[PDB]
Amino acid sequence: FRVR
Amino acid sequence: AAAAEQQQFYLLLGNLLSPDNVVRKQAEETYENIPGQSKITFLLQAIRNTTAAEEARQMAAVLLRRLLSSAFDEVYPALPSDVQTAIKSELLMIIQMETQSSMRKKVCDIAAELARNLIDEDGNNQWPEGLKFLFDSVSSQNVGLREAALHIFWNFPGIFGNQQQHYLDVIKRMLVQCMQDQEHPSIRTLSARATAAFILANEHNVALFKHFADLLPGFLQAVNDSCYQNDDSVLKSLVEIADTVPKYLRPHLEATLQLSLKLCGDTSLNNMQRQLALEVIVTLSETAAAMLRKHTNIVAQTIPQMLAMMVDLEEDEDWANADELFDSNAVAGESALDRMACGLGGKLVLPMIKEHIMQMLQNPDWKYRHAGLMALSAIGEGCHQQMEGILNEIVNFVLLFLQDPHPRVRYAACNAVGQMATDFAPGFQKKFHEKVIAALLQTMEDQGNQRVQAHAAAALINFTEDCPKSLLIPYLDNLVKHLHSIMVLKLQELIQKGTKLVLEQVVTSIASVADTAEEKFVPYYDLFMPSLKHIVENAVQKELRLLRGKTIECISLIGLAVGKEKFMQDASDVMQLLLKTQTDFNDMEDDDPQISYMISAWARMCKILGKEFQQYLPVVMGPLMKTASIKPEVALLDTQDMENMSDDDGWEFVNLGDQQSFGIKTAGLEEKSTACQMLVCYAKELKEGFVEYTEQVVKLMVPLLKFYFHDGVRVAAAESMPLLLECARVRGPEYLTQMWHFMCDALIKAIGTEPDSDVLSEIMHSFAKCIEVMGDGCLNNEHFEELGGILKAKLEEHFKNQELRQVKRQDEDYDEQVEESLQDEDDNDVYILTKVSDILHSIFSSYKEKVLPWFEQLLPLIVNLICPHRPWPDRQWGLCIFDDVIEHCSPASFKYAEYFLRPMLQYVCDNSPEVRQAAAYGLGVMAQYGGDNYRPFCTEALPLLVRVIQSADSKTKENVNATENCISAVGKIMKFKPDCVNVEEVLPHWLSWLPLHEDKEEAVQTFNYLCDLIESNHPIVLGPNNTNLPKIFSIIAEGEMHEAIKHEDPCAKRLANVVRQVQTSGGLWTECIAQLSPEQQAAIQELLNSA
Ligand code: NI
Repeated sequence: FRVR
Repeated sequence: AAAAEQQQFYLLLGNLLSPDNVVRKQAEETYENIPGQSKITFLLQAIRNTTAAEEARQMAAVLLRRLLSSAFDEVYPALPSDVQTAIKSELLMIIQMETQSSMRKKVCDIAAELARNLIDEDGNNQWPEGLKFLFDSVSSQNVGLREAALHIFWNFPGIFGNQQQHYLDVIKRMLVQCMQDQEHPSIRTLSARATAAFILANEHNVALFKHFADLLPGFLQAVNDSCYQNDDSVLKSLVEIADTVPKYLRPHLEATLQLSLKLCGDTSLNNMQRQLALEVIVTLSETAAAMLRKHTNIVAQTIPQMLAMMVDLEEDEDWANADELFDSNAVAGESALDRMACGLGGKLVLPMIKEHIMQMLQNPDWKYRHAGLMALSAIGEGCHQQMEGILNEIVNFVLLFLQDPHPRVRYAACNAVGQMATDFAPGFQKKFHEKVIAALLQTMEDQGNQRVQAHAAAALINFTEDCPKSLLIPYLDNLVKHLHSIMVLKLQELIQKGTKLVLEQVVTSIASVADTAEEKFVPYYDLFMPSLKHIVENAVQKELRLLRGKTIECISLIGLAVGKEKFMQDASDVMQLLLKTQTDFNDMEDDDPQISYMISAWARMCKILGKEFQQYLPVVMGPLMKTASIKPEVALLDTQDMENMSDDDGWEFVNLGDQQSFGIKTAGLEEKSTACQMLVCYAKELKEGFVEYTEQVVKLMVPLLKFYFHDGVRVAAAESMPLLLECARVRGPEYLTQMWHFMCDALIKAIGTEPDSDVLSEIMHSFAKCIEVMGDGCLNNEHFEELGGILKAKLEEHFKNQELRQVKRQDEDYDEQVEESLQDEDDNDVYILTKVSDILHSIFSSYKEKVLPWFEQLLPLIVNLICPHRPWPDRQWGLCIFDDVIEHCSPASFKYAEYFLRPMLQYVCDNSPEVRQAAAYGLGVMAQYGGDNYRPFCTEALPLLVRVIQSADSKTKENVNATENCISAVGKIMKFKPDCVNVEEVLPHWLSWLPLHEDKEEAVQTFNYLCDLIESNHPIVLGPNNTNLPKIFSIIAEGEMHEAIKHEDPCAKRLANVVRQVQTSGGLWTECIAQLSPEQQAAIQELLNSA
């Protein structure tokens, strides 16, 4: 968005 | 009385046919109130009476079909089966006694519909007499009876529930023999329309297309015959076939493609017929392009077909004055070319059109040069990747056509330039700013030809719109001075006669330059502001309605670019302009022009003014709500009722099956969407300031989650849900629950039914954000049960679609471009999995351990993502879902460790950095929130994490976030479980991995731990005699990489207190600073001044  | 109500019926029927509205709006009302149970033997007798007027029988038969298509459950049930089976057999007689083929078609439309409602009861049709009628009529040597049978089978294809088992092979016999009926051409044409309607009805049935493949050669022959007799009835059938079920055409596709090319190429046929023939090919390039890509021989021949239609221009005497608003061959071919370049792709299409465009541009015909520039404009979108390389040659050549001896060619050149500025952005702007701006300004000035001067201004708007601010700023003084000059001269001309076409575009062009220039436009504000303000007070006439709206847009975009400070100088005199023009626009109540201009201009004032906009809220909210609530006019007409409403153009109709149709007034659909997007803006900008409107906006928006007519509205409705809860928050949780109550059920239904994937992802993200707004206790047990089923279905579909896409590969027509589409489909399915993880994250974060039993229903599906052979995004997101279970649902999380723990331990070493990051994260939250049950696994995890951190390339742009997360996971192991590690020994290595600066969350966590270590009673981390304290100065110097948020975070103050305490130790301070680069030295100063 980016994340994990 | 029986004979008394029959004689008075003929005059009442003719009364609703008189040309004047006096008796017309008095005889229709008397008819409707009549009992529907008696309207059967009364209206069918007016068609049977062949001695009565032929136009009254046309109306009686059209009125009899409508009473059966619209009303049925009140008229046919509870009526005696003596008159039930009498209207069945009398209707069958009318068709046998009919001499006129016009009436035979009207009464066959009543034979069907009656056949349709009887059959559509359970499945098996209650009218086997209607079935026997077709087999005996198609078999009877009478052309009229044969034609009547084909009309009933075209209107209602499949009047059977048990067709397959036996009546299916007899349908093939019937149509095959009818297409062989040479003695009559209308019987052959009727069976082609029937074959198509039947194949369309039997959609998805791939076994039936394979069996009926033998009918396609005769069907194609029937379009080839009907077309040369002025009949585009069978040609429409083929276009419908190519659109809905193109794979049916696969066996004889070359014959289909060759015929469609022949009809289109044949000059003799009318425009409507040739365009429809092109449409067969154009549709196949969208619906089945993979199949069409194999017949290159035919697509090559279609290119000059479209080009020859594009050069079918009329020499409009007085074109330069009037406004051109589109059915012509020149528009049909051009659009078809764009659509086919997009459909098949620039790899195949550009080579086929390249030399043809050069032969038309380099020709003395004008119509050829115009067609060449419009073909260049059309192919741009679909072939732009292939057109780069020749781009500098194309642009330099097209720029010469602006000085062409024909004004219409100078206009198509404007179009070519403006469209390339959009199709090739921002490469076009970076490569040709000097040449294109200079050439367009010259066309906008030295023309003295309104239309060309206006189009050059329009091309300039396209150019500046996609121009990077970076390279527009040097051209500001030049472009601005030139635009001002043209604005002031075209404003005098508005006063002399009333010419404004160019001035409208100059204003919008200025707005575009201002908007892109942002803060750099303020030195040029005084040069335009009083000129534009003067325009909105001048332009009050209905002719200048667009010129006034465009000036308001320009005005509001100029103040928005310069910012609230610079705008405050002329803000009062300009806010009153809007206030006065709102009552001027509202006192002449309408829809479509100034509406969207005004809405957006007020919203721009709210972004500029912020908290000072509040006073204008009742003046802007009222009108905004009215256009945001427009219920569009929907009609459910039947048959060819898209000819009388074709003149509207905006009234679009979607032809549903079984003769019924659906129509929708597209007027204001974009205005509604604009207003809904504006309500989302007010909610976001104002927050707390919008509470008075939150309830009525919530009441408006909830139903728009189910507004399938316009996606932009649904997205706005979805987006507004958490924003409205965010506004309402200021009134407390009791009002918050009152708002959430309207939303909750509707938001959940939307997730389970939403058709579009991108609109679904906004609804799913929105629902998750509302759960965060006031979680725990925010969900019914019915809602939890519903949501469980919906998420489980969405997970089941994720894997089902994985198998389906695999089966789409391993198909005769599989190519790299179909793989590109399958990868797009996959990307969407993954984004839905991220939103499943999102809805899940907020439920876990808010409900915590409590919700693990509910989650057990999704457990086999979540485990199914973390399987070893699944694609990496599945393993990444399944790990993410388990990370939220560890973080928000521990220590109970451990009961379920048999589902995640061992794969998560193993995955820390995965080839995918996205998988590695999700695994490393889970182990860090395992130490922090997990509890004592994870203790042995924290001792085990450590060397796995250190192996990733310590490997080479661990800090590549590809693997930084995964390595940082591993560093932070090692850190959390140290801080939260120090009995599972010899922290005193790993700390030196840990310190060397610092600082973090890509994962901002983990940069905060690592720095907060580093501060605990430095602040500790016996630091260890400082080194004996502060030897590695100067190294901590280098870690804290980043800093440079915005890791520690200067003010926001508590560690920012903590790190600057640890650093400034050193200042009191002269030698130690200077040692630590003397070994920092001057960029790093400034970063320590920057932190110390702000924390
Ligand atoms: Ni509720």
